[PDB]
Amino acid sequence: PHMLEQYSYHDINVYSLAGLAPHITLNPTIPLFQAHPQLKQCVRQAIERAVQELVHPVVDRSIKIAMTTCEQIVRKDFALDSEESRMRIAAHHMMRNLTAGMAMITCREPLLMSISTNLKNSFASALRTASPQQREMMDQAAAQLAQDNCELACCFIQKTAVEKAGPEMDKRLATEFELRKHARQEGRRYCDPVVLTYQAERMPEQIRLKVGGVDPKQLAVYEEFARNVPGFLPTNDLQAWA
Amino acid sequence: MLEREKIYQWINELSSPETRENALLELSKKRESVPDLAPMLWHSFGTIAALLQEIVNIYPSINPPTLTAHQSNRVCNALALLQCVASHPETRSAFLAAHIPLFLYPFLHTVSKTRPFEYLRLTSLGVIGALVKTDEQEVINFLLTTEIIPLCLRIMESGSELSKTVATFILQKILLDDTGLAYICQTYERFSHVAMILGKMVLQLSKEPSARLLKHVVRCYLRLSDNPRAREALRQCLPDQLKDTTFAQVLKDDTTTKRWLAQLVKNLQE
Repeated sequence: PHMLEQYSYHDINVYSLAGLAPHITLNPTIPLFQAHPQLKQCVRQAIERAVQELVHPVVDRSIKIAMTTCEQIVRKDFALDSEESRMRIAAHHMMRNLTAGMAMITCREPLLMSISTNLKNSFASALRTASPQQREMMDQAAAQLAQDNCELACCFIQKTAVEKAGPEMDKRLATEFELRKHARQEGRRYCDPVVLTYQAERMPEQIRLKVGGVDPKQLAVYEEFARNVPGFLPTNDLQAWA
Repeated sequence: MLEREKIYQWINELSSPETRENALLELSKKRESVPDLAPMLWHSFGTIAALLQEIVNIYPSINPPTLTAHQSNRVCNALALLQCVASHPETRSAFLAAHIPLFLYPFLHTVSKTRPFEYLRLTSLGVIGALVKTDEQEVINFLLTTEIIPLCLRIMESGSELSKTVATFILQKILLDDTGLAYICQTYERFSHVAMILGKMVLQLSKEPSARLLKHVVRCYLRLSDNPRAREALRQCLPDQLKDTTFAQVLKDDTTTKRWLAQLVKNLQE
């Protein structure tokens, strides 16, 4: 973004909602908290509930959007590759990446609205009293806290989606893997016949798909999907009509 | 031949992030002069994946909105190459089947009025405009089931003149399709939302003229009047500025739009 990613993929444990707590940010200057420091206790549950209620629909929606695109592009790119394994890993990293991206776009606005609503409500319940000045402070506090913890909450949901996406892509590509295994059982290298003809007859040699593995150089795009997942620090390892 | 070899080299250079930005820049300048660029982009290894990568890697800059001019110029070169693929009769169907427009919809949903975002939205709309240019039913049906109409309507309401024009043109093409007209008129709710926005646009046009935008607005109303329930509703809600002499001067030399407007008026008394 503008502001460097806070979290690496490993920084957030998504086994339970308890993974959120250590990363929650409570700006100590928030006027509501200066006046009523005890209300800081409300914040964790409000964020947890916001994530809890959004994670499964976001995960499902994100996978559904990314799946077709990833399946179609990988099938196209690997149509003359008789080996399942290169296709499988490329698809794995592309699907994970595009799923992470769609999860980000899908959850960010709802998380803001939900985190802030949950806080307003928890604050209002803790102070049954409703001064016009206090409700100003409450609204201010809820908006600030939502903005300050949205990245965290988004990352938790994105990672949940990434973990689910890979196996779903493996299932979707089962027939592609079967085309290649069946060909091999018959002593043949699988090649899509339409693609074989098109590449040989119509594509300039310099950009033509070759029969077999692409030069490892051309996989650079798929390797980048693995390295650079949106939302995470990159990896280094060093009325009616009537 | 040396020109062609440069193009092949740039296409090959799209896969690696190290060489991609320069290749996007050079290739986007060649769409106009290289008729077979679209199939070369589609059928080469990894190219479309790299263009999708460029799109997705902007997502962190959408919300909160921090997109810079440089970021926007780069992804807009990738979008320009996708426009080329969307336009070409040999690649349009595969582009649609890969659901690539869905990855542009997050850009259309942005509302920031800075120049980088306005350019992002304009360029994204151009990809869709290219898709619908040939009025294929397959295209319109995808647009309908993927809920782009609200995205277009929001831009028609609040965008730049240029973005409004392209968004209205997309809506026009959807309406011209029988399925699309039926969809928009399927409920009073859907119809009245479109009509409300067109009405707001007419008022805006009476103050800040735009011949090309007015043309598309008028065509949209004319097509709506082909639907009997819409026609009845339009008898009630058609803006007075389309009945009186408000646009008589600017329409003086626009024979086509004048003819369309007169047919609209005629349809509503029938």
